[PDB]
Amino acid sequence: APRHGHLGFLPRKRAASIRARVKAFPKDDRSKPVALTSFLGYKAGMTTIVRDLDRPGSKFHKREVVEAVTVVDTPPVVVVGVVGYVETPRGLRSLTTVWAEHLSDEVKRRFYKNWYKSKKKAFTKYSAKYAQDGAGIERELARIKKYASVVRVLVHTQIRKTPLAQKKAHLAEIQLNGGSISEKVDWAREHFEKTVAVDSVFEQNEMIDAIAVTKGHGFEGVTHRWGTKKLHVMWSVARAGQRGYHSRTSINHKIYRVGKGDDEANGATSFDRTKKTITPMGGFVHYGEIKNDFIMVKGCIPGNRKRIVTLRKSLYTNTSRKALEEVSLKWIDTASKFGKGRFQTPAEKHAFMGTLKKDL
Amino acid sequence: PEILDGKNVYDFLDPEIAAKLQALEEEEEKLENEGFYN
Amino acid sequence: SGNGAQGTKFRISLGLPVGAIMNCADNSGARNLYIIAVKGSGSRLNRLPAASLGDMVMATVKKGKPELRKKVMPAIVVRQAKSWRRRDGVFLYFEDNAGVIANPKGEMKGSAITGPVGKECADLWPRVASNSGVVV
Amino acid sequence: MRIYQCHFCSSPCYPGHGIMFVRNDAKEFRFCRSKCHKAFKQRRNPRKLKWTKAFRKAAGKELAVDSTLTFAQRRNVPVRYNRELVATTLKAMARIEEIRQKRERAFYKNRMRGNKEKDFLRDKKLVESNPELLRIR
Amino acid sequence: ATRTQFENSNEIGVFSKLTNTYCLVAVGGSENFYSAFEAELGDAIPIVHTTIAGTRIIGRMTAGNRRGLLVPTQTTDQELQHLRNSLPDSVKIQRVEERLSALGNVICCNDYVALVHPDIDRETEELISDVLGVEVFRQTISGNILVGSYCSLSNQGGLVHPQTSVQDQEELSSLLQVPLVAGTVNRGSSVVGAGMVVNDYLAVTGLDTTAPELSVIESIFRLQDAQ
Amino acid sequence: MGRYSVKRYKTKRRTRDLDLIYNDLSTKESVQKLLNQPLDETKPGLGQHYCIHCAKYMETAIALKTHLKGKVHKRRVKELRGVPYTQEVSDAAAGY
Amino acid sequence: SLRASSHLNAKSVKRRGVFQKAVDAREQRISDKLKEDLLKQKLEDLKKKE
RNA sequence: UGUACAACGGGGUAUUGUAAGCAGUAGAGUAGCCUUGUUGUUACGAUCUGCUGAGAUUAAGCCUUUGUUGUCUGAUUUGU
RNA sequence: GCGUUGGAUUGUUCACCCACUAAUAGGGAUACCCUACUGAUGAAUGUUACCGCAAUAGUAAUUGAACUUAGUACGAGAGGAACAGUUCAUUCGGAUAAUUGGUUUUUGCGGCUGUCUGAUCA
RNA sequence: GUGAUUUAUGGAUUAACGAGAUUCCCACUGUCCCUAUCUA
RNA sequence: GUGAACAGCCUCUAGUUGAUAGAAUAAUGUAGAUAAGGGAAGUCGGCAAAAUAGAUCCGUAACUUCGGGAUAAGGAUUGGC
Ligand SMILES: [Zn+2]
Repeated sequence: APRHGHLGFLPRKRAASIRARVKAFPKDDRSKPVALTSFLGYKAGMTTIVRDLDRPGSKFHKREVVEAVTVVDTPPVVVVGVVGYVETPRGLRSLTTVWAEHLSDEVKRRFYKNWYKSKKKAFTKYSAKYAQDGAGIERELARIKKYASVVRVLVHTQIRKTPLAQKKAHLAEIQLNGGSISEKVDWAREHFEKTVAVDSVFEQNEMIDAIAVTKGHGFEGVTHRWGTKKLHVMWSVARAGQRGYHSRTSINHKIYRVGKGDDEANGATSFDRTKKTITPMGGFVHYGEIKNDFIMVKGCIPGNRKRIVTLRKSLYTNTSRKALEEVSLKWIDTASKFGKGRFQTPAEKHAFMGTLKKDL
Repeated sequence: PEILDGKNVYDFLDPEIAAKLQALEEEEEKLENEGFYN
Repeated sequence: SGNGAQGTKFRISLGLPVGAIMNCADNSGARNLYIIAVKGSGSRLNRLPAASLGDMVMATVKKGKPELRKKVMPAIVVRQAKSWRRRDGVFLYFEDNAGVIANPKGEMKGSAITGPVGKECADLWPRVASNSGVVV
Repeated sequence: MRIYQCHFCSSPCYPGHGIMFVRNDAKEFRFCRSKCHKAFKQRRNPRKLKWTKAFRKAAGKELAVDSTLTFAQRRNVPVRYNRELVATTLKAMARIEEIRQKRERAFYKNRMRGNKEKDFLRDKKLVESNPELLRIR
Repeated sequence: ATRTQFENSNEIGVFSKLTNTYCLVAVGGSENFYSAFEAELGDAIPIVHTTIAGTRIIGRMTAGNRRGLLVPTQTTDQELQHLRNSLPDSVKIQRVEERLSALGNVICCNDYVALVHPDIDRETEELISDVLGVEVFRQTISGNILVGSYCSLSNQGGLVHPQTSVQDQEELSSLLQVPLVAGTVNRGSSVVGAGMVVNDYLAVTGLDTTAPELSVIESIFRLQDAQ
Repeated sequence: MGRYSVKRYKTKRRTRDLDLIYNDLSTKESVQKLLNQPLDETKPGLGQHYCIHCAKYMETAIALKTHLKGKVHKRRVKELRGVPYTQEVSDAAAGY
Repeated sequence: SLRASSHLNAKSVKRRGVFQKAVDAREQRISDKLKEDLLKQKLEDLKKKE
């Protein structure tokens, strides 16, 4: 028989941060300009999608087929600083950080943990070190230009630009896949206190990796933890413990849309011709509205709603046809998931119901 | 396009649809002035 | 899966364990089936081997012509009585469980059919598609 | 695609939702949702029920019969896909629902006029039958 | 006359359909069977990659002639639209509403006359004569009720399953108005509508169809310039 | 949700329809054939004693006589007066 | 198998083919947007500078 | 001491399935003061018809808020 | 490295069939108490916080079928794979709640039997 | 001694009855495929 | 009151409001329930759970110690005004 479990994710404990931390990146290619290797946003809900299908040879070629997607809030993302990393015979070593002369209340509120009692003195000496000349800064920058075979940039989100209310910014580091590390840090230095799209990293007809932390479910025992049957000790004998809130990594994820907040009628295919953003009736379920850019990707990401995720651009040069097919949407369901949704727009609600006692 | 807010178009699509639109344009031209929509 | 079954089968819900009575939608006068077996089976401990639409079985006839009773012969499922998902987006189901008889190659035993057959089996088996009076 | 309506409610079953039940008589009943599905299993009668639409359009509420309703029956005769008719049908279908809204709002008014007179008559019943609060205030 | 193989199946008229003025084809697998047909006929008439509710089976879910065409309720607006865009407007197209949908299974038709179920509805029985101008008859063949499956017709000739007795053969040749033969295809495959297809200037059959079978169909359908 | 729904209204215990019984009343020949259905040993009522309106096979004459003077036959014979509610009004009630 | 040498090198030649070229053009395509975002924010900064 | 936070309320979604209060020339019927009808009208009367997709519910682990009303300095510990 | 089944028959392992699948190879190894296992906090490192490195340890994917090649070469024919390109599927694992179906103390909304607050209401 | 009836370690038989023991048929269903949820 | 009732459910007369409490809903337990599709395949073993159960009309075989078996089986019916 098989074993009622895997063995790879074996120390089934909770992770240490809700930010699932990037561990891998595709290595480099020092011929291109710089391309950001990752991005991050906040998962919001699911929808259903039909899609006409250019899949040569498949049974469903040139047919409509319904599939199911998710959605994530993807505001613009501002850069605040960089770090270098050098190869050793130990591994890698953080040797310098540098920050960007003016920092948001959000990230100042991240590094502090009890905000309002704080004097909010986070970088007041660093901005003073940003002198008339920036001498020490350029000292500790050109160092990295010399050293630091590979380099990362810090980001933070603009979370006030979401329906969510947490007030706090989720830092991260992001690796680059350009060359000319001097050019990398020069590019980033120009990008200091400057923000970046998600259609400026990704596009359609793309595959991604989705790394996040799962929904928690508490201390569920064997019968629902491992799907094991019901009536010294070894470490693979299917004993009860914590489920959920593990980190995971989900790959081979076909994007269909790279949305846009300013673009009205985000739910518009070529077919619908209806001025509706994808935010369906009722708001999202435990998430609010989508008045920003977004992504529509098939399958189902690890997470729960109003949870953060991190994105990576598939980490290698894929080989399957499905990694290269050309997407064409036909219709977005835009109904409320707060019930068995029937109607896309409240004007359609008015139209099919008619006028009512409260209407006049 | 093949689709609207509701009642997708291939149950609507025929010729003389502009003629029917005028056949109802005259009707609303009747009923707008009679105070029926008071 | 076996021979004759042109094209592949896409995953559908599974309603018919072994020992599951069903109707015989043929024109031979045979009335019912009692499944004993599946071809295209999965391998797992303590399982009941499942059949579904498009699948091909071995089975008996519990009521029909006596010359055919107390004898085993193949069959194809034609009605599922359980909800499935065609990718062109809809859920659906027929009411009753039914399976018709046919040789191991895929050629239909009888010459005609009563009642609806699913799109899946219709698309799959051409001799079903030729001897069938109905589609869904 | 189609937005094919609920067999039991005449309500739109968008693609992906609901059920297509198919009987021995080889007829589809495409369904909006589980409520209507279980009722159709339970042999309920929507003409007797009050939340559905067949009853409503039968019972002297909003008009079953009109040309603005009947412009969209079906077409079993394809039309060769010219662009320039469609360039105007996009406005035709748009304005049709506006005039239909106007007509049915007017029909609701045709049903609900004469409500304020009976409201005042019932309040007059009240003030005539209870003059004691008028002694109070 | 040519033998032809669909993907590994010898039954063609379940996966494809023919008329004198056009031809239909499924889209299962790779684009080789369409090339097979056009190798014989070419651009003399439109050959169209077509589907029916996403199904591969047009050859038995459809019925028509060079004057008009019919398709059952299950087909979709997209396929109907594509049929009119692909085909010239000289030929009719129409979508039918019935209880049962197995049109090509239950219609063996040529350009002037066609046969149908006994229990088929009189509404569509009127409509088919309206759209095709053909004389309609509601009959069986040796008690075998599916008419569009076990018969293949043309204006040159026709064919029926082999179990038909000779009284049935003659009394049906009366109704059908071509010479008939109680014949076979692919070593005795009873299902002749799918085992082969025929119009006034071509026949198509599976690879298993033998030389006597080729000879008799070639003679009865009078297909070469010396028959 | 409960036991009554599954003990009366599963997909094994379904009635014939509301529609086909209306068409059977309209068609003269259909009630003749339904009455002239011959014997079959695989029923308790042995292929006879079939009420057309209430589509059930009784076992004797008294189960027809007491059934006709009952509140269950009232239901079918009151519903079969009006329209049989085919798919046409389901289409019609929203502008089809 | 996933990790057989035959399937692997047969996939490596194809990876050296169309797929990596699609990606190499995609990265220039997206570098265009990645660089013009700076221009959009900088003309916004010019609207601040005036 | 604010792009603040909350308790209510409004709006949006959905949930069910058409409320109390009445009115009627619907209401099998049986009596009835006698203006002895020729719908006599008056009594009761399951229910039906109309104000009524009405009513009630809606975050406790939904959306939204220019509304109103309040909160917005309590204890402790820590040093190269 | 990964996999080895559903049934039929005896208190009994002895005995031996049906069918599937790629196969259905053989073997061994009361219990709160301390230990092991599954999981969870934690002062001390001058403090408190953020981002990261990764010594080590574990490691997972599997198999069948199919369009093409191709009715190819080969064979006299019956027969007939192939390599590559391509799609599905099985058994396993990990996620997810769009949709569907199941679940009800939302005891949210109706309805019901007996009874209590004179009756309605609630 | 033995335990009603027909016909004495007792022989063939037997309607009803038994918290007596065994096989099988109907429907019934979470016993199972395949487990899921809710309540004190 | 209910109903066949001295079953069970509710109530008046009368009498307790005693059983260590509070805050939280993680599993698993203990008692109690529901689950599609199939319907005893599972299992030594229909163990337990579940099915009809009340009242009337018709009807109820073989076998017999003729007394029964017999609530046999089995079909229909059951509200309110
Ligand atoms: Zn509905």
